[PDB]
Amino acid sequence: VSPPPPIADEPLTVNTGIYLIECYSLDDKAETFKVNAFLSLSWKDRRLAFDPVRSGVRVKTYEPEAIWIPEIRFVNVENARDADVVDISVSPDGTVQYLERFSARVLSPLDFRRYPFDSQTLHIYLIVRSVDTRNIVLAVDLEKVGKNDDVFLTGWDIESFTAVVKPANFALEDRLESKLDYQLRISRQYFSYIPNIILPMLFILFISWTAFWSTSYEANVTLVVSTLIAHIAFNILVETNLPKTPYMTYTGAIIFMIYLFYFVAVIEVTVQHYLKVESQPARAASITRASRIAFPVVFLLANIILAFLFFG
Amino acid sequence: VSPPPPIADEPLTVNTGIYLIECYSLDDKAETFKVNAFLSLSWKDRRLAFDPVRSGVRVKTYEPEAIWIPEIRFVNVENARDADVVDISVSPDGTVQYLERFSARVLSPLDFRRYPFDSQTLHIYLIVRSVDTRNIVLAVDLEKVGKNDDVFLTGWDIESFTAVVKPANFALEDRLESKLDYQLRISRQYFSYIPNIILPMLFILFISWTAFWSTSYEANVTLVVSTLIAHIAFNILVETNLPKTPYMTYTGAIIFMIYLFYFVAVIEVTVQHYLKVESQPARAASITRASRIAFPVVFLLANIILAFLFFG
Amino acid sequence: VSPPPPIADEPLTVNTGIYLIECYSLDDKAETFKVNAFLSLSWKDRRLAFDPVRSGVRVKTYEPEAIWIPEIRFVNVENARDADVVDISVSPDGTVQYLERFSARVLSPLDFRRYPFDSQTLHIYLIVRSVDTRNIVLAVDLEKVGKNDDVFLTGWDIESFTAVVKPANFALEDRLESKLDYQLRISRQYFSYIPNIILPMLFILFISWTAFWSTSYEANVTLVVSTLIAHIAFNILVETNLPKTPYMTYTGAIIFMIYLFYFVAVIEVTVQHYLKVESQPARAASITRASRIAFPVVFLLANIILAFLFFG
Amino acid sequence: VSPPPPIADEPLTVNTGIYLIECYSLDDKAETFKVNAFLSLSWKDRRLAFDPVRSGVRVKTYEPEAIWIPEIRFVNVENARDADVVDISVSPDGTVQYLERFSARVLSPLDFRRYPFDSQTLHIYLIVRSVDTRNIVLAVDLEKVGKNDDVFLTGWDIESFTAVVKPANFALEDRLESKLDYQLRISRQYFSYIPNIILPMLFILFISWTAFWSTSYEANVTLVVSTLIAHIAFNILVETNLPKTPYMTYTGAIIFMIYLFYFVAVIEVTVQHYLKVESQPARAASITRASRIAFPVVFLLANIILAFLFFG
Amino acid sequence: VSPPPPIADEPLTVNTGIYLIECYSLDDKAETFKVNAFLSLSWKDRRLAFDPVRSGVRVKTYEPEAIWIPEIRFVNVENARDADVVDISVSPDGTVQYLERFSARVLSPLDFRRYPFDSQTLHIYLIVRSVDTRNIVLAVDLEKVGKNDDVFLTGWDIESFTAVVKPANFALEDRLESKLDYQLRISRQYFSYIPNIILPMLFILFISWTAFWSTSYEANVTLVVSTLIAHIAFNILVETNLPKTPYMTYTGAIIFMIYLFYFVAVIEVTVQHYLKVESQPARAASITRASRIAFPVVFLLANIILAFLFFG
Repeated sequence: VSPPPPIADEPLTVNTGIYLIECYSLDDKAETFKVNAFLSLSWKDRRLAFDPVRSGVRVKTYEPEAIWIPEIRFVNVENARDADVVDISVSPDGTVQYLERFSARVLSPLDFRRYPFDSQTLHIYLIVRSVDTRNIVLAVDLEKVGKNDDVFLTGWDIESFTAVVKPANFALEDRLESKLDYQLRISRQYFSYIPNIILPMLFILFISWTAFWSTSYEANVTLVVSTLIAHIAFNILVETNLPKTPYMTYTGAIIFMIYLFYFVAVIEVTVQHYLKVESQPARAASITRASRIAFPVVFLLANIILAFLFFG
Repeated sequence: VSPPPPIADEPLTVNTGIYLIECYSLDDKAETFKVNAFLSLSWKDRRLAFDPVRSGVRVKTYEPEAIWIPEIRFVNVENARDADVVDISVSPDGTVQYLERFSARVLSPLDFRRYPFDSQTLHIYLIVRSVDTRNIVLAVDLEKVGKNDDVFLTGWDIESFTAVVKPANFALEDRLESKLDYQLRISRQYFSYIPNIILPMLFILFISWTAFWSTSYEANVTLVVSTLIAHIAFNILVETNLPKTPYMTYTGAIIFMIYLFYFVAVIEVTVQHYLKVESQPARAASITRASRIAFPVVFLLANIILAFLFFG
Repeated sequence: VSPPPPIADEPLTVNTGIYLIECYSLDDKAETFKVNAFLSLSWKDRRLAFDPVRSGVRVKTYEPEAIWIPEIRFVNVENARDADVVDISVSPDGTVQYLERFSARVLSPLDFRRYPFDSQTLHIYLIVRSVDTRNIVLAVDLEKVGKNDDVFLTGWDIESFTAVVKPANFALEDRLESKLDYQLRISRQYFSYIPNIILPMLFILFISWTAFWSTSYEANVTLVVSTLIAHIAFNILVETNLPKTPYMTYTGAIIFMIYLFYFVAVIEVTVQHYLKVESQPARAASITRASRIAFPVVFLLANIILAFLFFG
Repeated sequence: VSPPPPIADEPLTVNTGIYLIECYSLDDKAETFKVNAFLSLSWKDRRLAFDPVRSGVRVKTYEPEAIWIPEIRFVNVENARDADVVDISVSPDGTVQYLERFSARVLSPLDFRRYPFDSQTLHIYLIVRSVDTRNIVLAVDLEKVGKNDDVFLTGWDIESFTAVVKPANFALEDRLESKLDYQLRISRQYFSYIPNIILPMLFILFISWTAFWSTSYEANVTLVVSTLIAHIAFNILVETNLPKTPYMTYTGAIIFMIYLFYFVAVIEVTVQHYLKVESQPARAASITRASRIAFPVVFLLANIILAFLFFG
Repeated sequence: VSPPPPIADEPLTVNTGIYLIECYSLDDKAETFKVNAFLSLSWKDRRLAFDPVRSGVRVKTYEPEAIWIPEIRFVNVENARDADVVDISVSPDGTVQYLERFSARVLSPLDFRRYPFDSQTLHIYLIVRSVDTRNIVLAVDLEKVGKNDDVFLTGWDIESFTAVVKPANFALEDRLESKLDYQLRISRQYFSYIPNIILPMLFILFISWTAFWSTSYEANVTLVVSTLIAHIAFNILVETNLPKTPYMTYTGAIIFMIYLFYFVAVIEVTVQHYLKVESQPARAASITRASRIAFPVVFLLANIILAFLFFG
């Protein structure tokens, strides 16, 4: 409970490291994630410390009592992290080693503009309660920086884990102490999205395109409208895992293009039937033969252009 | 814990400002929203203060102990805000500067009568626990009024942030102290709603309108009824993000008009087939040619009238 | 903490009033509702009071300390109400005025037998912890009875607010103290339910009824079965806001009648086709012409009878 | 806080009774239920009691302080029950009467093998913290056993309420004290399930069976496959209230039988068309006439056998 | 509160056992599970113990006060377990026996690659707060190891319950104490999944395969596309209980194969109609007769290969 000793007149640089233990519940649509980890705090001090004179009499005279505990808080947590003290340790320089285990919810924005093939970057910020009898500074230990015990996140490939200090810039003077930025880069495992979402949609569209080899108006109308119904049903099927998104997405563009193709093919069928009724068979045949080679080429080209737009 | 000093006999005007840090979870259908922010309290006092005689001996003799803390509460919160003290500061006039970080849920009504192109106004009210040894008054600092650190809300354009005092009017005398009103104006980003909701519905309706170029009764019946089924399915698809609304809405009117158009087109098809069977071909042809130009014009006109009704 | 003074040997009649501030979250299917309100407690006493001798020396010698606080509890709350003391006041008769703000969940049964045009009655019960050194009695102040600050509940018309005392009848002697009954009458705003639920169902049924003007068996079968499919889809669409109900409802009866009508019209179509095949054209024609005028009249009559059954 | 007096060397038999006040939220699929009730504890004692010598001087010298409170806990509650002390009372034999109000969640397994016509049996178990200075025994008072104040549970008929003591059999010696078993028998009100679930399914199946009076292959195929689609849609409609069940159910069997009937009728239609094409009209006609009387009889017989299997 | 006595200089081996009482709420898609159980802690000690000299004077001098309580924590729990002390007991060697009841949520990963016929293995880890005045060691009692009181988990067959110690390997020295691993093996009861999911899908596919016995293009197109729609609807019906899975699954493969078969059968129907129109009847007939025997054989073979891939 004693104040930090200002004998050097130099800011108390504090070195800290967060050690991940288990990361689950990446609720995409909600933009949060559960985190269980080990928070390692270890500060340096000179006065009210002890030089090596105890030696074997007292190899490490540990203090159970809470002394000079640097009050650090997350800035992106609705509710303060869980507290569970594990162990304490002192160095022959008087520097205390503290360990704790906690469970938190962190609010980090997610960007789904390339939903199936996207890479996120989860953020955690650290702030320190700055004292008046001395100046405090947060630093990150390069070792102890953070590791995951070879944990795995379901459907994500963890890529790095990096700490970096940065000014608060919170427009408050006593709130200008530099904050810690814990960056966790992840990449989605996209393989199963192909056979689970992409291929059946193309299958339904290809099934509807068969009407360009048929002359029967009734059969063509049934094909195209029933395939539109199947498309809408399949969209209802796959929206359950798609997060709620008020901006343009790769997959949303693809869906819009598919609706537009359905409209254009109903138009083609109607024009062919009208021309046949008004007795222009050569013209009907030419339009349908043209459509045969024209629909898939234009679908391919539009997809290439969409992909070069969304993926650089 | 001491009482405010009544040496001026003049109400203790208290100046306060809420600083936004992160606003998320605008649950539309629920009419609440999560808020994380910094609450800055700073009152003035004359007695039990200190004039500048300490000077360099004590540039700012800060009081860790809680003195003259004005108990302020939100009036529109189910549960009291989180408490996390950050820092304290004193002025050479004895005026204390207090900062805190909190996380709250605020109950604000939302009006979705122009759902895709609407603008909301989130409200936060402040009340003060009024003491008996002195009179207290809440004021808002024009500076420190509130800022968002350039935060962004997903799918919303933040427009202003304004504080304004107003009488409680809570029909209770000791509850007549003027309250603070924090107004946050937002505007929805409507672009993606167009290709996500509006266009495919029109596409299905236009697809159903093709039956006015066909004579086959069976094909016409399949077209119109299958397109009605597709409309109902698409409504099931898009209701998931539409909030539960017990009043008339722009989009609800549009949906009702589309159901009515489907009914009228089944009627047209039936009348054409009946006239053809009863051998009035000229009349059948005239009705269908009329319908060709009559359905889209009436749809356009009704939409113009609906929009001039809902948007002034 | 002192016991009530038994100097009159007469029960301590306590007068109380609940003042509504904000009522939201009327979760119909769950039969609860959030309530934020002001609870005003004010008891009378003679001993350990003070007559008007202080006068201007002490116009109102208020007691911050908690004295003779009547412990009152709700009986229909899963978890005790929130506590937030606001202010205290004393009368020159020694009678204390207490105010508080709270947030509660109240369990009240809802009766949806006339779902679109129903009127509910939310209930709140008050009980008092009865002491042994004196007798306590709960009364309600006619003024201060309760008001809503002109609050509005979304989709409901608030009608009255009435307090009434009634015996507990809880089969326990020390639990026989009369309880307070706070009754809040509300009426649903039914207008938007018409164009949102009722009309499209009738539209689909009328669309299916067109088969009585057609001779083609294939077209008739498509009409009637596709309209049945559309009915089921629309039911899936509108069940999302309908509360889970294990008893007969007006709307449930209507839905059952519509299923039955669909069955009877498939039967009519089949009988007409069978008679035509077996070469009884006059009889087929007579049955279909009869059905033309017979289906809507019987629908109208059944609806009148259903409504006189459910609405007196 | 004093220990029970061992003057008789005989176990302290404790008599208790739970009085129901409000039972709601029977979440079927979750196998829990909310309970609000009054718990009445009343133990007997001889030493540190008082014989009738006070008389009118002290008709009942009540102890506000907590003395000899038997610590009883539920064994089937995730979280301990709510605590709200109401009143206390002493008998001229020194036996204390205690009352409390609580709100709990009880984990009781539900058996849905006869879902529409099933009867459940909710269970509540009581355990007592057994002391070392004396032996304690839990008994149930036949009067005070428990009543419901004529409460009603929505969609359930409450049948009895019975207490019964039974050995723990928890394989722990200090955990061998006999436990109390509170049994609440309920029966479902099945009437509305008939017109809400059962009849429309039969209506769709009967509608599909009409194809045995038609010769047109196209119309027969449309009838049967569209009715299959309607069946699947109606199943989606009614699964919302059906609890998640990993075992065989009466209704699940019925649904499986209906799918099988649909398969067999597509087979019948295909065989009739094949025989007609291969020019065996007598045989086609004989098969279809046979199917006419064979499908409903076999449906009836299978239903009788299913019901005698599931309902003894 | 006293420190463990270091008179042997030998680590304090502590023996513990978890006794299951009720296991429910195996939320598959969430990878957690509720657990209610009895935790039995019993350590050995020599100093500050008592040899058998009390005898009948004090058969077991029990200590109500908390002495030498080994602080043990779960490592895979978001929030610490519930605490409810039941009883305490001492041995004539001074070894204390402790019992407690708790309610926890345990985070264990689930592997659904063989979803209908899979076997899980729920894990619980134990850690011990290691003290500085002595060395502590966690051991598991072979008896008292854990039992379930013949509890049953709905839809799962409990198979074993085994304890095993293992090094932490948490990369922290003071965190290197060996941890306990409680392994609970379960197997799913798959019977009802057959008639509930597997058979109706095959029924719809077999229904679509009938088009290889028909020549009518319109009827064939209706069969195949309506059966595709029914497949999508049935998938919507059965996804509600299937957990969200970002990897390949047996059932997901089966669904993909069924979509592919639907595509190939639309292709077959189109090619037959094209050849008939272009007047190659022998070739059309040969292709359709080939398809008759070729579709089911290839379905069978692909299923065998899929099953030998997913089940060794």
